[PDB]
This record gives sequence, C-alpha cells and structure tokens, in this order.
Amino acid sequence: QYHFKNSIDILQEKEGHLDFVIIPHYTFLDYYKHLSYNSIYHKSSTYGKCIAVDAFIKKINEAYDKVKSKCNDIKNDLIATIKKLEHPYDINNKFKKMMDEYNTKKKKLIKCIKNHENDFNKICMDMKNYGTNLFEQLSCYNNNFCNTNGIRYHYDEYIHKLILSVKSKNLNKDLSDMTNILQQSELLLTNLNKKMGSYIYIDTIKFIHKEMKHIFNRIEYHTKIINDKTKIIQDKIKLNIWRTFQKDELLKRILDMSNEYSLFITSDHLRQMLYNTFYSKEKHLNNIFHHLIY
Amino acid sequence: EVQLVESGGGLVQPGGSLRLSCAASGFTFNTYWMSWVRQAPGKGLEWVANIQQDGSEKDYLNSVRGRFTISRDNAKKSLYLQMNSLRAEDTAVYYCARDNPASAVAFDVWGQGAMVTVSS
Amino acid sequence: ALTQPPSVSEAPRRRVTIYCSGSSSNIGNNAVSWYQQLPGKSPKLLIYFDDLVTSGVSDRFSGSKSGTSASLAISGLQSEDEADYYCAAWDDRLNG
Repeated sequence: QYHFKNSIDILQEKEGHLDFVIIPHYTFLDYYKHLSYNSIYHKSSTYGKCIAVDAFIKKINEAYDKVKSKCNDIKNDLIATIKKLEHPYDINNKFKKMMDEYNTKKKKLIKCIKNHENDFNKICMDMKNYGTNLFEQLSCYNNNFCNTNGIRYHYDEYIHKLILSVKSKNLNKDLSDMTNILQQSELLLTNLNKKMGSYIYIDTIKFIHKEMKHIFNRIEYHTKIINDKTKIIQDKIKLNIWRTFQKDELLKRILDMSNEYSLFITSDHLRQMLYNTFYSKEKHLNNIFHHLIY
Repeated sequence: EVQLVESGGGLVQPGGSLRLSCAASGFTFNTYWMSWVRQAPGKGLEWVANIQQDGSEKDYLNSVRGRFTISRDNAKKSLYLQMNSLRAEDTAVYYCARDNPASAVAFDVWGQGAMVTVSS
Repeated sequence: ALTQPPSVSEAPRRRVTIYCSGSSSNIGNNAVSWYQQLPGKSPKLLIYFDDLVTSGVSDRFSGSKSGTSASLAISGLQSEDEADYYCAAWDDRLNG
C-alpha cells in the first residue's frame, strides 16, 4: 500500500579539498530525516523525542562521513591533478602526459566509491528503518476525522523558511548569466584556435571549458527540478493542512510530502555547492587571461 | 509483537552438529539486521556473528571462524545458526540477538536463549 | 578486547562511573553502545551512537568517549540500577 523508497557528482568548491555527493544516498537520508520528524511533531508525548531523533540523524550523517576515511587518500592524489595542471610549481616545470598520468583514474575514485557502496553494512537503510519505526508509533483516534498537525509544524519550521531563500536568488537570471560566460569563452576559443599554436595552453582552456560546460548542465538540470515551470499548481501544502481526513489518506500524504522534501533539498543543496565550484574555476579561467602578458 | 523465540539447543558430544533457530513477527524481520550473542555460565557476553537483510555480508569472531554458519529465510522471518565441529568452550546460552535500525555493534533485543552444553 | 570490573552494587548516594579502556583500532574509530544485564534475565540497550537514548530508557544513564577511553555514567541510582552493565564495540584490526 504505502509506496516507500543516478549520476554522482564531484565537488571542489575550494582548491585543496574534495567531496562527492551520491545522489540516491542523499535523497534517502533526506526522505527519512523528513519523516522521523513528521511523526513526532504530530503527537504531544513525542515532542520529547525530538532531541533523540535529531541526535540519531546527526550520528547517521557521520558514520556516512566515516566512509570518506579511506576514499580520501586516493581523493587527495586526485587533487594533485591541480598541482600538475594549473599551478606548475616554481615556474620551471614545462601534452597528454598529465591527461593520462595517474590522472585518467577519476575512474579510480568512482571505483573506490562503488567498492564501499553496499559494502560496510548499510548506514542508508538504517534511516529507512528508524523513520518507518517512528511512523508506526502513532496515535490519535484514527477514525474518519484525524488532526492535520505534524506536516504544518515541519513546513513552517523547516520548509517555508528555505523556499523564500531560493525565490530571493532568482535562478533563471543565474543560468542566463552562466550561459553568456560560457558563450564568450567558446567564441574566444574559436579565435584562439584560428590564431595561436605554441607551448599550447589553449588545450587547458578547452579542457576547463568542457569541465565548466557539464557543471553548467548539472546546475541547469537541478534548477529545472527546483523550479519546474509546469507546476502542480505550486499549492500542495495548503491542500494537506487545516482540515481532517481518514487515517489511511493522511499517512499516504505524510509520505507524499516526505518525498517532495527529499528530492527538493537534495537538488538545492547540490545546486548551491556546484555554483560555488563553477565560479571557483571561472576565476581560474580568468587566471589564464592574467597570463596573457603581450 | 517483540518476539524472539529460540528453538533447539541441548547436549551433543565433542565435534557434533547443532543447528539453532529463531522466530519473530510484527517487526518485519526482512528489513532489519540480526546477530548471535552467547554467554557461558559464570562468564559474560560474547558476540558470535552478524548477517545482512539479504545475507550479502556475513561475519564471525576469530575462533569459530569457518565452523559456524549464519543464515536466514526472510520469507518466513527466521534466523538460524548451524554450528559444526562443536567444542566445549562453546558452552553458552545462545541468544538470537537482533541489531537496532542503526547498523553497528548494537543488540536491540534479546531472545530467551538456547542452552548449548558440550561435554562427554 | 574491552575491559570492565564487576561492581554496580553499592548505593549510598551520587552518580557512578564505569570506565572503559581500549585501543586505536577499536574505540578510536568505532561507535560505542551500552547494555544492562539484570541477572538471569534478558539484557537491554540504553546507549547507542556513543550517547543516544532508547525510546523509554531514562536519561540518568549516559555514554561518553575521549580518544581510546569511553565511559558509561549513570546519575541517580536506584534498586533497579544495581545490575551488571556491559558495552559493545567493534575491532577493525582483528575483525570482530
């Protein structure tokens, strides 16, 4: 009855540190952090539990980060790509010599992620069980007319604050800005192709152009999810709250709203961090422009 | 209902076969981790083994390694523990441990227990 | 691997400390849990994730950790609290 629960992106917001975000493994830990809470914030006795429910979710999102204990040294060696590529040290060190080196093995990282995926137990699934367990521990009468609290708590204390934060940063403008930056760097590439060709760091520009193009497509993809531009009627929360319904319906519709916040905050956390990385290496594109001493 | 019902367990001569069991209901057995824990008379607790929801991972201690065999049928909600080449250090009350929603070292609940004594 | 003397049975008034020694490859990287044993009756969980309360169990019990040292720390003893209290932790080095 209750219908319970595709890329993987890598991130270097700063130059020096790297993390990855496994898209299924974040929506999951989001779904059941937006379910465990819903249950306890319906019932009065369970208002006591929210310290423990918080500290549970905290300690799951920490054991998860302990997987990044040995997907770390190879990550750091992957970072030493930037050492060889963009800042050749002491000015003296010199074509697809670094493109191959121990440097193709972005796949080495992707391996080590999948090497410790299901392996090492099931810290995901833990969140499923606990969120479901606390969803079982419910009361009210469960007659024809049950109370619609629960959802309204979580909305106005977690959701409604963040929706304003996103609408304030009009993403439609953000995309069109990023498009134009990419367009101009492509046009300059067209011309630099037609002109130059020695000690060729145009290939670096081609490479960084390529990298920033896919990163754009991801941010573009996430932004479309966050604001679709064909909508349920954007209302949904209003349909849920300030009413009474039968036990079956409300339980489905808790799980309904529990799903939305999973995928929403997934894409929106990613979008924000990807945007910080785009303009980290848009400034590194502009560092090469600062190396046009001519 | 919080049910962990042991079956079997008794006495067998050195180097015997003995297969322990459990049963459960209410809490959906398939979705959660199980374990085994043992306690010898006049001795404290000692972990035996751990299993997965589909029996992907299996793990044991460092003495009955290869001897014991943890298994489960998740259609009938039933843990097992085939224990071959039984020794006398293996004298213990074998509790069908279940682990908590939170995967770790974490015996959520404990069954009544199966007395397994090993002697001539 | 872990160590623990048997004494939870003297109750004039105050809290109580159960210390827990260990090593790098066990306490140092892994999350500790704690259990109470009323003699000749099923054990019960109090603390998991180093310090978190099971649904029903009192806050009087509390776990802790500092490097290669952990401790269970009860506060406000009772007749019930006189028992045996054991811990659970994993050891990466010997795998068990």
